[PDB]
Amino acid sequence: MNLRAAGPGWLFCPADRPERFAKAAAAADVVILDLEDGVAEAQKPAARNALRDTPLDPERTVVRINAGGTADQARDLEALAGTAYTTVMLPKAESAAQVIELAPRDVIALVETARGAVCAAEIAAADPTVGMMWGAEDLIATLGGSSSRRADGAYRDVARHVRSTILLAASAFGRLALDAVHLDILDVEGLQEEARDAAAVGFDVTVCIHPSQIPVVRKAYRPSMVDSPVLTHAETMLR
Amino acid sequence: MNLRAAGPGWLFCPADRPERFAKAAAAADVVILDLEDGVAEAQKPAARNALRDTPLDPERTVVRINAGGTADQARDLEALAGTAYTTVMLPKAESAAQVIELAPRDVIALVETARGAVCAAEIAAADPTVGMMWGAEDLIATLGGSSSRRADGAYRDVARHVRSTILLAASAFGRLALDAVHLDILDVEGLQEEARDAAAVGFDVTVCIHPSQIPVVRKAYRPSMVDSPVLTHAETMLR
Amino acid sequence: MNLRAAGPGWLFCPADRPERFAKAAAAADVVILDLEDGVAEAQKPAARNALRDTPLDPERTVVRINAGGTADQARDLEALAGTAYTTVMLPKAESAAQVIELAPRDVIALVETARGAVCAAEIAAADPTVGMMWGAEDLIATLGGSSSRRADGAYRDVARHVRSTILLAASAFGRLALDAVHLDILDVEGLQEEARDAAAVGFDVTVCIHPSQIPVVRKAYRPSMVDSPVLTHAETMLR
Ligand SMILES: [Mg+2]
Ligand SMILES: [Mg+2]
Ligand SMILES: [Mg+2]
Repeated sequence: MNLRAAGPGWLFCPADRPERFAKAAAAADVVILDLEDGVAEAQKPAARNALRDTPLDPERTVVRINAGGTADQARDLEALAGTAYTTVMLPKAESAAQVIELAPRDVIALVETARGAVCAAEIAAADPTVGMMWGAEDLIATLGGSSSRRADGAYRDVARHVRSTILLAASAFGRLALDAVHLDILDVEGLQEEARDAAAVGFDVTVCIHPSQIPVVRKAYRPSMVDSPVLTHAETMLR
Repeated sequence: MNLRAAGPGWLFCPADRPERFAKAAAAADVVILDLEDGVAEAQKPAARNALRDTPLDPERTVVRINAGGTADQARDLEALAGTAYTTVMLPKAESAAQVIELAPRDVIALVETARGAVCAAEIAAADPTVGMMWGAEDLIATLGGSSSRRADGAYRDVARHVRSTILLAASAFGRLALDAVHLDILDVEGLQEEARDAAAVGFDVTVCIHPSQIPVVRKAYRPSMVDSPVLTHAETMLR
Repeated sequence: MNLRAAGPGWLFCPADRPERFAKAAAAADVVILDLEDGVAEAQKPAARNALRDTPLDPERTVVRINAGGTADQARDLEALAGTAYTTVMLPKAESAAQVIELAPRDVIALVETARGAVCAAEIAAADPTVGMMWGAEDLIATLGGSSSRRADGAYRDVARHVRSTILLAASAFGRLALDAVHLDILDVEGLQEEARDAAAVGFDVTVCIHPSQIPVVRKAYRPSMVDSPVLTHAETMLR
């Protein structure tokens, strides 16, 4: 896929909501049809049928499958066999081996556990990888913590650390870099601040969970002693 | 040991103060009997005798030995032979080899140097490791610096970086994660802030240097769009 | 070279300005004669001739060459053959191999790309390495970003992350640690804050781009429950 040619507004849509697929595609640059945490355990078989029955443009659609080693991932790959989709998102990505076993698909690795953070470079370097994303909430959950954000709304340090880790690992191997979802949908101010910062440090994408967030992300990724790299910054802004 | 079943308030007690061992055990969840920096060089032989003569519960007691390759560590392991203790804390932990040479003991690696930070994952993965701790002051000292904290009391960035490094490395290999001591004993407000943050990101323990800090830590580790990990956060709080 | 014995004020001087070499040497502790980004592409041959024609003290002078694999670096090493300089600075340093191929010269690796950050420990450990520096602007540029600093002037998180990475990697292998240039020359307050912090965490050097910054750096590297490392901090201050 030419995912880099699409804009920065990517949108999760649970795959057991086929009635919303067309609206998601209309709102977003890329749709992530979700078979993992956005779909209840009992609804995953229905989500797999909808995946086959209600196709979206495979050049602008990614499918988030279930974690490596799970029975659900096996059922997901069987369902995907009857689709035109070529790119999957791997949640709880924790090793190069988990990515490699998804070949010949293209893989966006979603790092959201301590093991994935420790192994981020190996995951990014794996041959099927085309992008890296991070997830603050599963990260904190699997660390045994209870909140990813400080009282003032900023991420706690370990989340900020993993965010930088994933940005560097993705960029070191020429992969797309995707920034974490902003869970507080009505907090447009906070999303605006995060997406502006993400654009400023070189993320390619901010992933959204609600279509109202897509215009905020698209606008944030547009701009408002000098050495050679500072001129590159100015040329990036013009672009 | 079932160190994870004990509470989060761990307390250093210098091993040349056997008159305080019982009070430390009464105040804390786990006692770290210290043969390293809490005991003056000339007092380490006396500390080793006290270690043998005044036993604490080996299921709730860790012994901090001296650094790898030192004559003091050799004397420590000889003294420990005449005790029931099974878990040691290794200061200036800098390689998997330093941990492995302490087998068959269980090892809590205290990372507090640049080399230890760079090798944190290898240290965490070593077979004897059961926990990781970090130390800001020895870290800054061995970097050649002069203070670990900013004017406003927050840790400087390299200390925050190592803290996250150790949390991730410990959690990636299922080890206990221990947060650094708060040296300003009377600064209860600052300890409260740090321990609340440590609990929120998934540290298991905040280590203390004064028994007055234990109630602050124990209280801080108790709690005051929703996806699956956010529900895990709420379940962790209830637990 | 005994670069560690020189003070902390290092100063870039473009090598096509030989009329300024003597003033740079008078102002700074160490001069970095620059064949890379400080010299326009068309002016690099003239800079190489000036490098040979206008010598500075090789015990207090480093030469920044061009990036590995470039034709310019090849021309730089040919020009350096007719000089007494023994230490080079490698920009966009990205692998141990790039450092090793500069043997038998001493190498200060300037890490300023995502790949260099991911490989910082391997770069620091390479046998020719004698120091590590980081560069925020090329880092942000090669990440595809557009600014290294927040609205309040602080570095964005990924720059802070790479700064700590380089400090730890340098110190883990006994290399000099050099902090990034402060591009806002007239912002003496901001330089003072950064250099004080750099000195406090154990950087050896803050690199400057204007001679007016050298006194600020030199002054900042002078100083204005207690365990063993806190006493080391106090002894470092007295020293
Ligand atoms: Mg998740
Ligand atoms: Mg220490
Ligand atoms: Mg540069």
